Amino acid sequence: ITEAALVRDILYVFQGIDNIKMNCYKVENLSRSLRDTAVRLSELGWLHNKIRRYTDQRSLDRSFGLVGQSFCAALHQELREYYRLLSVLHSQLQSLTLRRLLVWTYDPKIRLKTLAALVDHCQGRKGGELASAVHAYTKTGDPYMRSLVQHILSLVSHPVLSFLYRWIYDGELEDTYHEFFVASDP
Amino acid sequence: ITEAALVRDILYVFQGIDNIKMNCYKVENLSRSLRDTAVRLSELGWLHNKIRRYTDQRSLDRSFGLVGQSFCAALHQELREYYRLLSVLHSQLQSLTLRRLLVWTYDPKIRLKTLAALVDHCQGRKGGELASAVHAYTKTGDPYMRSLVQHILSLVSHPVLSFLYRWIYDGELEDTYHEFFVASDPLWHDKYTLRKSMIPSFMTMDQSRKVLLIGKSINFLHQVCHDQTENAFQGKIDAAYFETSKYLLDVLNKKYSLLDHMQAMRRYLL
Amino acid sequence: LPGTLPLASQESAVVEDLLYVLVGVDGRYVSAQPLSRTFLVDPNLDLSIRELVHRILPVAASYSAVTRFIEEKSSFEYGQVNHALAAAMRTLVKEHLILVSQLEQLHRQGLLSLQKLWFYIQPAMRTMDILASLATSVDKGECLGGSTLSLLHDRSFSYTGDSQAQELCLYLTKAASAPYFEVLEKWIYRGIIHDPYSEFMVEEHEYWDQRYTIVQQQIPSFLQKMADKILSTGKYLNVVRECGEIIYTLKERAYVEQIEKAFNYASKVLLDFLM
Repeated sequence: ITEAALVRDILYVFQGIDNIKMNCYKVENLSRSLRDTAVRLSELGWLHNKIRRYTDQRSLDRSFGLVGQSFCAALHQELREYYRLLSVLHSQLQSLTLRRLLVWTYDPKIRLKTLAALVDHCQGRKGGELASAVHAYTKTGDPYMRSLVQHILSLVSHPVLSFLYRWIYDGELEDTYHEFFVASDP
Repeated sequence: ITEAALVRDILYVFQGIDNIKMNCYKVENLSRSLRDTAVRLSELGWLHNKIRRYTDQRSLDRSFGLVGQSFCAALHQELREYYRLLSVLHSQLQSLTLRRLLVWTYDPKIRLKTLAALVDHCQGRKGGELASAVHAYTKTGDPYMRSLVQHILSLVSHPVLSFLYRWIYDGELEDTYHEFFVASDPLWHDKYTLRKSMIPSFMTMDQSRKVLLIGKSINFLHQVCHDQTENAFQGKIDAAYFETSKYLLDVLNKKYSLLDHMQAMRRYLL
Repeated sequence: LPGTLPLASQESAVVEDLLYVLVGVDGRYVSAQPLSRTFLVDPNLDLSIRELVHRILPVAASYSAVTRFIEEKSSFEYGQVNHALAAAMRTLVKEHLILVSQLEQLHRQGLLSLQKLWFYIQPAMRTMDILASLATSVDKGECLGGSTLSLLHDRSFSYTGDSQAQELCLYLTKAASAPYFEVLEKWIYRGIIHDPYSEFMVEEHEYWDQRYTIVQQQIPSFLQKMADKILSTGKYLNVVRECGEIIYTLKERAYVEQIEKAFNYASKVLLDFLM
């Protein structure tokens, strides 16, 4: 099995589409120096699958609220870019090798880490209780993460500040789903 | 034994790794016209093992000081280059022979003869006393050595100049290991001692009493007085002298009137 | 089976195998051993060749320590200092991965001899020897908060004559202190103390000498001179509030002077408030 063939399949495992098959992407011959980097190189795809199931399972039911949309629709602007990187990497495969990928994909091994672990911390939270979980993540100090999550908070907390600027200047709260912390009694 | 085989082992004896084994590197057949040049060429390795041991053994204990660490470090930038020569030379082997190595390695038999004899002249010296024993190798005249050692001194004077520029402008000496020649005692008569042992050779004994006086003049200006604020090298000491002391009298004549008491202590007490 | 391979050619097999161990992935002949990492080379290899290989073993082993340390230091509990210490310690790992890429691309043209690899990696053998010493001295005695900012100020004082590992240990402490100096500008210019994890030098409680009290451990040991003016600066701001920028530099006290310029105002608003 040539090294180039591995570079062909890995560019797919970064997405979920499987030599490399599907929790670790067990690869199945070739030399040990290759299998190890593939198993430690095909981790973006596993993280990508995790950050994709949530933005697909919750984009189905219509009882997730108004905040749970601006979150599930802010995990996509942070995925189109991950689809631009896969674009560039594929144009050069026609040269790059395994040891050359590690530096290319060393940064999106972190963003694909925070997001893959930001959707598990807030699983059953809907409404404002979800816009509360993101604030907890800000207390991290890491200048690369505190600069990323403090942007998703600026999108998730836009619907919350939409009821507030409505329930203050007009006093007409309207939310079929119970999100706002001001509950009315018929 | 082929001549090429000897060129293979010698490339290693230049490092310490041993036909040629380990004080001369006795080689153990071949013709006499081969053994002699091998023993002559291998004497570059025995000079490499000695310098390496000093940097390693002293890169272990943490009680060698600040100046000592710089000297050990100063012996590695002059070894990476010896690591670059071994590199280029090996490539050629993949043609060179013994009659060709002698000219290649005729110069690094000298640099590896000053450094391997510079680490023995300064064995037990720590602190400034080491920066004064790597300066006693500059009085040599040899234009190739006096321009090598006069660089290691430049990388050994930086730490000594560091303290000095601290104990002159701020008066806060700090050295857990006793290196600086200004020893404190845990405000004029005591707590300051001129250490006769750790004075660098490149500072005259009189210049060492102008720093102990500028440091004392600023340390005393803070605590008791209760107030807070080469040839160019000699001009720096005097510039720090004709300003600090001239200011010490001003704060001692306006805030305390030292002179107005001398006159008043004559009118009454005398 | 290197025993059946010539000398000048089998070297081309080790250099491209050894060029992978420096990354963390295992190798073909020079393998790694389970857990301070120990390695195994070859039973039938040149004895001198094995000794030369051992010389390159430490930089890798000094790398398998920092990499493990970086993943662990991402814990939120570890404080807001052990975090930014691990981030600024990651950019160097990125530049170490760039230095292994440039070697493989230079290895294809065969211009990379075994001896050549030993020299090229000298800037990396000195840097990854500094970080593999902080990563092992911050975890030995459990440090978090100020006691992790003191260690970066003494390990920067020992290298007073290196001038190369003293530029580095100044780049870390300049970045591992931005979170600490961002809770301080809230405790002096105002009275609020955020400190989600217990790391700040001043903690509050719930008649007035037990309200705010200094914690002795979490002191940066370069603000130890002014450990009493800080606590006294914010304390005056609170007995009035409930009634109705700093950067780190070495051998320069622009922040020690910046604190006195606020404490000298913190009192002039309260003392005047009582007269």
